[PDB]
Amino acid sequence: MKFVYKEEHPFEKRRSEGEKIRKKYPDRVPVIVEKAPKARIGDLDKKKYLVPSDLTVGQFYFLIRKRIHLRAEDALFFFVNNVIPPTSATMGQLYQEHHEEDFFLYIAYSDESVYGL
Ligand code: NI
Repeated sequence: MKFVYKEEHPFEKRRSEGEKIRKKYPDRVPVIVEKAPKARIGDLDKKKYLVPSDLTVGQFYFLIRKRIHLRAEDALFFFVNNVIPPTSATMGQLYQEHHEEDFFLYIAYSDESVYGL
């Protein structure tokens, strides 16, 4: 999916920020989270997060659900390179496998699970 953040910040600047954050705070992972445009749910308040590497995907799901006022009963899916990661993965593992070359991890969220964004 295209991210508004990538459209509005040039690569070299994103990179410079990502590198710096990872050098300075090696136990944090910088993430950009955006809603798939057609998804008919709540938009996100904050798009940039610096999370603990040992935070789980399930925990981050709980945080984002709670920011957009969704309960366990509402569909919400995270997509990273079009893969929906397991709740047991840590954000640090996700970052290591799937960070972009600007040193940020990109998560797209939607209410549909089957199709790539
Ligand atoms: Ni609120």
